Amino acid sequence: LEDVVIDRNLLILGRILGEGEFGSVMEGNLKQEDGTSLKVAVKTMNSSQREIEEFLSEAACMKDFSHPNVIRLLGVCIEMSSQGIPKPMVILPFMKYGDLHTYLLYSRLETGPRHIPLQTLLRFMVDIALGMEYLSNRNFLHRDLAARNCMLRDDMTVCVADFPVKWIAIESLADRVYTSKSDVWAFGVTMWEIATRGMTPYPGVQNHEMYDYLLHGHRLKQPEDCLDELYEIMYSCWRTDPLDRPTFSVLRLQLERLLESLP
Ligand SMILES: CCCCNc1ncc(C(=O)NC2CCN(CCCF)CC2)c(N[C@H]2CC[C@H](O)CC2)n1
Repeated sequence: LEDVVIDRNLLILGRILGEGEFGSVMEGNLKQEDGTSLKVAVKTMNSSQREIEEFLSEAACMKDFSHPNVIRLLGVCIEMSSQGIPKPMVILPFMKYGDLHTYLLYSRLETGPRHIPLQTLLRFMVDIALGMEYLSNRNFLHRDLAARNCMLRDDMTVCVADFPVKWIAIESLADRVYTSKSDVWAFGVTMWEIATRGMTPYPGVQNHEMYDYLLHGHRLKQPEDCLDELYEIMYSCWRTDPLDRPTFSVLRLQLERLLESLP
């Protein structure tokens, strides 16, 4: 696990981009092998070796993945400054359009991007499935899929990243069992988020009420002018039993099929 480490001296920090988990997300430049520097994103933190490990364990696993619709890892870095304290860093690639959730809301404004049509909205769904199909076929659970954690690439392509009660599958709220079908649930609500153009899920119902809300058979409503075929797709990701839920490998094609049927 030494191919992924990059010397700190090859990196400079910039402005704070957002606030992520137990750390800060800032901008910076990374000197590459070929001279050129690159705009990147860095996740900075300590709780003994218990927050260091859980932070550098996503990195050690996420690292050797390859997919266009899954965010890639450019390197991890270790600061060790001032008081005799090591602090770690995760070089992530820069996205000049932020995450999909925020970009969805901006579309609603004049200064924001244009009214996003269905094909573009449906396209984003195809991208997330592709990446979620990838991590599925190689036995990785995301455990936190949401348009908040789906950045937008400059080619208007979506990628999955940042490895929330309204997004937990019903069985995972109880049996503490997160599986690849618990992801299928989350991808269904993320499909709702996108169709609404940024609405907080389950309006009216509150976070604690959610378990009883699901155990009685209440799922998300069909949004305004969301197609029938599209809602029955995201509804199918929600069936009470995990094994009756379709998979990422099937969701993608039905989505890819639906997009073609439009002008
Ligand atoms: C954390 C996993 C991905 C990290 N890569 C990454 N790249 C880019 C950004 C980013 O903010 N780009 C902004 C700057 C460009 N836009 C302004 C245009 C006009 F100036 C707005 C968005 C980013 N912000 C994270 C920060 C943590 C948050 O929780 C998710 C998003 N993160």
